[PDB]
Amino acid sequence: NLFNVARGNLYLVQTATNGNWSPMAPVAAPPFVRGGPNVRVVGRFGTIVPRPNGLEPQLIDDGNVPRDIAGDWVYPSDVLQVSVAVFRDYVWPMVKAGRTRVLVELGHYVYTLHYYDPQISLDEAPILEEWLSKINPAGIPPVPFCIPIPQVYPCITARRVHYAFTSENNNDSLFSTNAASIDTAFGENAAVSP
Amino acid sequence: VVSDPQSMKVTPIVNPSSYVCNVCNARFSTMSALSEHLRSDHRNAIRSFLTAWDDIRILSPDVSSKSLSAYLDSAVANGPELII
Amino acid sequence: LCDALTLHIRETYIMLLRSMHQDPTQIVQIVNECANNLLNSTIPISLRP
Repeated sequence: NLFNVARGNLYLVQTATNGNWSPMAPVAAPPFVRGGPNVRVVGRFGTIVPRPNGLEPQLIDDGNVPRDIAGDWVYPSDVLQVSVAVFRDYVWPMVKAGRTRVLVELGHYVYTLHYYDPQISLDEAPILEEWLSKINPAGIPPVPFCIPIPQVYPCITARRVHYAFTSENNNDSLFSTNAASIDTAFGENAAVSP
Repeated sequence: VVSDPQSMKVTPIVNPSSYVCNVCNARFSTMSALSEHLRSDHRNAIRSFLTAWDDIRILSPDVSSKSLSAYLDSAVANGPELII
Repeated sequence: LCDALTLHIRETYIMLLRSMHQDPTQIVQIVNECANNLLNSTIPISLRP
């Protein structure tokens, strides 16, 4: 993480935090790991079959069976490169509505961090739709993460619909939270590690 | 409508930037042009495909292949006039 | 009114066309097995009488 490379897999859920958010350091155990309780893995092609007369569109799993979108999905990084616009048109609104939660299994990845003032509200999806439109079959961009700038005073704080966070603790290069200040109030209490 | 910064900003779920087709995925910039494709098409053999990796439309060669050249005493075979 | 000799032909000609009917919902398995599973497609058709 000191070399801007993060380990572990990736998560895209809907999360509207009134308070603190930490994509690099998840506070709880990650949901829906591979092979978990009714967690479904997309096969090689990344293929969606349309269904007639108001039925939900079905997604072909790893076992070549069409499964419904609303649930818990797993994406190999190679599958996401061949199925960009099929991700972005069908299963990504079901992440935005919160009716499904996808995992993006990629081993190690360069990460770019976005920092925002938690006074003004923010929606992570236009920052993260931009990450999706730049995915080629060749390669993927460095993954964006909107991290709230930790404040020194306990302010009223807007909600943010956050989407992207990771599995393993990749907050290994942080080293401070409010250095010149006296005490952090809103954000993480990341003092200098002895 | 009171413009305050502490106000939960939510992006639209479906995309108005890409109104996808109902019976296809022929995208456009305006859904008014999309209402005439379904009025004409979804009501030859292979007219087109749509690729998920490059987002282009790959079309068949034209049925007027007589203008295409024939190489070394071998003619381009076309489909017979079955449906009359 | 129709002469039975032409009606025998135009019915036999349409038995010829229904003999060569390929079920259009099975084109997906044709394209996969002719590609050795290197290129899959999904072709939506409307099943008509």
